[PDB]
Amino acid sequence: NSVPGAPNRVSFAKLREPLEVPGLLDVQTDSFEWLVGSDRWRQAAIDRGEENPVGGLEEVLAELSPIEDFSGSMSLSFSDPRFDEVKASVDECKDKDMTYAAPLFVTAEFINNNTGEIKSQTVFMGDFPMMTEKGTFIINGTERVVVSQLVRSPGVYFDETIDKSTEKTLHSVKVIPGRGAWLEFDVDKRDTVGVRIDRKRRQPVTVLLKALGWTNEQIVERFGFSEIMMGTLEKDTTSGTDEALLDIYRKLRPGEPPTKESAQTLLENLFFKEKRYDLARVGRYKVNKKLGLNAGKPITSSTLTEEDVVATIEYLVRLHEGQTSMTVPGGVEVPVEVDDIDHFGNRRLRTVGELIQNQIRVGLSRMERVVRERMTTQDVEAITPQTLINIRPVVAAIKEFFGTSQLSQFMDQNNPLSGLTHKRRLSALGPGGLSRERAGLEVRDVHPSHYGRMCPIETPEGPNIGLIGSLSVYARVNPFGFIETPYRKVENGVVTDQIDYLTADEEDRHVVAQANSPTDENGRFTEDRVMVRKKGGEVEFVSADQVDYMDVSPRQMVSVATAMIPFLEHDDANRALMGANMQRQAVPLVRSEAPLVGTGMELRAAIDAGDVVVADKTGVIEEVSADYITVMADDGTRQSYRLRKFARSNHGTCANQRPIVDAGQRVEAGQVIADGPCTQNGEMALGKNLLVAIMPWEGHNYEDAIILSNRLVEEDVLTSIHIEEHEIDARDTKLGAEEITRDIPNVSDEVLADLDERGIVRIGAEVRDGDILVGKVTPKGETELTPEERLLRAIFGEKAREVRDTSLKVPHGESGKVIGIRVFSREDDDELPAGVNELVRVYVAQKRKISDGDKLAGRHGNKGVIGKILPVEDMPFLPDGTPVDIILNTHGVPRRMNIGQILETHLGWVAKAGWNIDVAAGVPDWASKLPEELYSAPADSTVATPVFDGAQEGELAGLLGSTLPNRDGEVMVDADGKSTLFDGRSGEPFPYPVTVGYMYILKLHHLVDDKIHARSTGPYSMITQQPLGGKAQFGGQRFGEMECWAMQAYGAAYTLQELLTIKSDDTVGRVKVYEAIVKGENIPEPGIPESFKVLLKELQSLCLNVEVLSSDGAAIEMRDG
Amino acid sequence: KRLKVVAAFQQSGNSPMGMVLDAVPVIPPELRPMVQLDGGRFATSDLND
Amino acid sequence: TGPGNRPLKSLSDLLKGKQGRFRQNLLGKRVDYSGRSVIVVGPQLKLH
Repeated sequence: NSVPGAPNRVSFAKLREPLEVPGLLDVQTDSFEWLVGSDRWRQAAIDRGEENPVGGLEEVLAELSPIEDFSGSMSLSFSDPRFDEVKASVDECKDKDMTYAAPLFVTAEFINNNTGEIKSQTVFMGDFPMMTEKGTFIINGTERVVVSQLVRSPGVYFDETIDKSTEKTLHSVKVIPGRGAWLEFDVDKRDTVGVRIDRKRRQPVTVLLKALGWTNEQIVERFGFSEIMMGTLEKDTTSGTDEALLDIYRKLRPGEPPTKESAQTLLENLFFKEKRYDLARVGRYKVNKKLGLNAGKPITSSTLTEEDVVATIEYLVRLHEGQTSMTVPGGVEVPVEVDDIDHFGNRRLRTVGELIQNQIRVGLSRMERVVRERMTTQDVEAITPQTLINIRPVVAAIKEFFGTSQLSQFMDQNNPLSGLTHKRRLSALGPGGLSRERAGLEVRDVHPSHYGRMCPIETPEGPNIGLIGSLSVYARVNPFGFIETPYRKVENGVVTDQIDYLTADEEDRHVVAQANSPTDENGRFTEDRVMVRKKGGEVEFVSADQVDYMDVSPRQMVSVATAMIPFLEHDDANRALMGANMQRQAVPLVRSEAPLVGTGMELRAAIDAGDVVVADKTGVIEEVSADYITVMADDGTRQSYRLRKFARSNHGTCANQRPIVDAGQRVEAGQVIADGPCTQNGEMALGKNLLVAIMPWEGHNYEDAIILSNRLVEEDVLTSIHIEEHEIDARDTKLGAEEITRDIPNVSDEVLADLDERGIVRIGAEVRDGDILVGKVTPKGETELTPEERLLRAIFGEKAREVRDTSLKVPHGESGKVIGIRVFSREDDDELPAGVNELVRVYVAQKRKISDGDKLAGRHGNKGVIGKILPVEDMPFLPDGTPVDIILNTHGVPRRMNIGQILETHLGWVAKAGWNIDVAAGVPDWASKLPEELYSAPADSTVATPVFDGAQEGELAGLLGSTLPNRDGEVMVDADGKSTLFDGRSGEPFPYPVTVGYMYILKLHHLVDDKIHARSTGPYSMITQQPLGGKAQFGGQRFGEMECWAMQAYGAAYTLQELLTIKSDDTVGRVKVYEAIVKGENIPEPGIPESFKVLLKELQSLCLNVEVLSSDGAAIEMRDG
Repeated sequence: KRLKVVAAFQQSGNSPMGMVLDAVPVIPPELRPMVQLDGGRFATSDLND
Repeated sequence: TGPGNRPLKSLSDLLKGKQGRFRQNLLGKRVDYSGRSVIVVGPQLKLH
């Protein structure tokens, strides 16, 4: 409907959508355009209610604008950040391995106070990286994504605990700032309020109050409503103000001789100054809201004040007493309660813009330090802005962030959904965040405040469970970093059309209904009792008058990946989690096919992913080809679109685009014009629809295994193209220069048959394992040859050349066809790194078919590796003669509580059968709520089943009973969804009917070709002479401590001894064993492992006299050789 | 506790003087290698520093 | 610490921990003549 060119997919939804899905990539683009300060962000801020909006760069420059020295005679100011045009386009940056950045210029002004002469110049600050139109950064030619970080907002947090030694309640409060010291107050067993400034020892808070300029009378008249404060004041044992200030100085800074002004300056520096304490705008807002201070005033100050401290102490004492209300003098009454640090009103989100802003702030601080250092050394009357500003730290910090930070990750490019979910990810790990080990079973929980803000299903199932999540579909982000969700406001039981975006704090005050509540034509609730959510989650039933808000859609709590699972409510949470995670792992096939049964989140997901090509302005097609599309327009402007063809993604898959338009066709602005990798007609298509039979079969699908038909291999159904890139560079060495040529001193002549004149393979030449791709050679120097080798070379005439072959060869277990060669040379003015003279990259493409060991999966968490690929005549077939494509076991469905697939199976059949409800004698009772367009459909039609509002069980049964016959006029599947299958290899029909249907299955990126590895002898390590590890290094398999325990329990002494000695560490033993095996003798006895000698040397280097003693009592030397 | 430590030193033929060092042993170089990674970049074992 | 505010590795750090000398290189090693691969089900095989 909304999308101009969209395929017709009828839907089972019975509820109207008041609010459409927002832009799925706004979470990144909005943050970055706030950081830069683009015009559209300024307009949006003005239209939302503004005073003076400022970007991140403007904010950091304003907070750093006055740079004055101690004398106060000189100052430097920065202003007016401006961005020029981009250095190069995205394609050029990715091809040439550049960075997609734009120049940054800041006007710097120097003021000399004593003479009054001012200078101003435009200073170049460097090439600031720029986000593309799809939310990614091209850094060094690679696309990267900055992941939003979930952190705890600065502010005051109150906590309560129960002591197990006295059974009394103890309260505490912590003030957590950003870039500042920590201030904690607590109440202990002795009812003595104690403050711990920084991380020092406890001191009664009366001392701190007196040090702030208060007297005994002030404390008495201020805290006269309590008893613990009086008890603490009576036991202070410190009179006056100077004594308390000296005590605080002595406790805080031991070893420093105190004076009168030093302590006051220290306190001001710690708490009441902008230099070393900064309660940020978020922290200032949180403190003001919590304590009820400065209600109405704009957020200008960002430092703690004595009013805040005294309000915190009063709040703590009144909370301990039991009062549920408090009004600070000159303040607004606020409730008194403890705070939950996991509440989404206490957890904020640092987007990409805020992280980049923090890095820029660090760089500017370093630059300011350098500037202040240079100011006092140079001569006055000659200082200019450009001779003081070292821009290098700022760009260095930005580069360090983009290349070292954990939150800047490689983009996932298995399919468009992978990237789309990657950009919408909320991570709790990184600098300033939690660690996967120091996180208990408290933050890895689904808090009731995550409803509509964070998806409770989609999260990793490994060790990072609960620490990584995804944004909901309708979730937005507050300017302060909090997550908002939309709700429809209702009044007097009438649901209005006004949508308000509320955060967790605002949501807790109101009571929110459910989007599935039945409403009349105007909005009046037909039923009195309504299901709602109260403050602490609290799912309850209330009357229709108490409700004041309603959800917008039934799927407000689910993310994009979780919203593409049909019949989600019929699947358990674990299986839905697995289904989403595996749906993110599908690989693109050579030909794509949209699912017969979907959820409707396929057009929007594919369009917002960006891998599809979308027309910009309405017009007509002029020229359509396999690699370019030309579009005319009513305005009179031609748009040319270049299509990516066989381009390697970050993970090796093939990402090529194909047009779906014809010459002369008239398109509209926004219409899809060319499909992407996993895209058919603009819809996401991650897998294939296959005929599935649910039955055991001879044990070949035993324990989650899968049986496939051979038709899939023959017809290239589950076939994928994988592209690998091999790069080699000829640098300059100390012994000489490295030359790329087809010389290769010691080889045969047929190896060099596929190499051209310049020593590189030819395009289209098939390469096997070990074949030479690029012929390189390096200087060798003078080496003493063996006499036998010299005699052999003299006999055969092959002169020994002082060059060593270092050609680029295809890795073990790899093959394919060469499709592309990219050559960079320094003599042609190519920006190669220092020392490198030549560089060459070769792309090898391979078509992989489905095979035993490959992992297939579904959208309902049902995964499995293929254990058998039967011939077509061995598969069970319908009485019509149609063989089934896949056989799934029965024993795995009921115990995993993911029967939604079964429902999908049934629906799938109807989708690829057509149906016609017999409306004779009125509409059937079971079809009362079906839309009028679902009463009849043709064959191969596609249907939509939204997540929590779709087809029901009764409708499914009715549609199973109402399907139309095949070409022979007979029905193959009865009303129960079962068919009478025949045995392929026997001919007798199976005694009982079997469930058959169509299921949409996905080919996951876990292939045996990337898993199989074996080794007999290869590279070893340096310090300890043990084999390396990993398939990419031809390494060995680790025989850990558990395997040693198993061997010891078995009693196999010799197997364990040989495994430890002569397969890992016995340097002489390895070669002796190889020689004995080759020549056929017995395996010799093991020696001494090298690791033991390394351990002995490491012990001796610690001044430990470790010595091995023989039976006599002497010392055995370890210097054999 | 003091008797435990003192009798530990008394039973063995060693002397407490070994707790104060006059010479520092240095590990063989191959256990703290200085290797040349491909491309000319070198590597250290953090013991050289 | 060295570059990147990473504390340097001493001899005690060599000898201690799960990644130390003993546990990582003496009680368990990497071996030759070993491979690794995905497992499927063969129902026609014998128990041996």
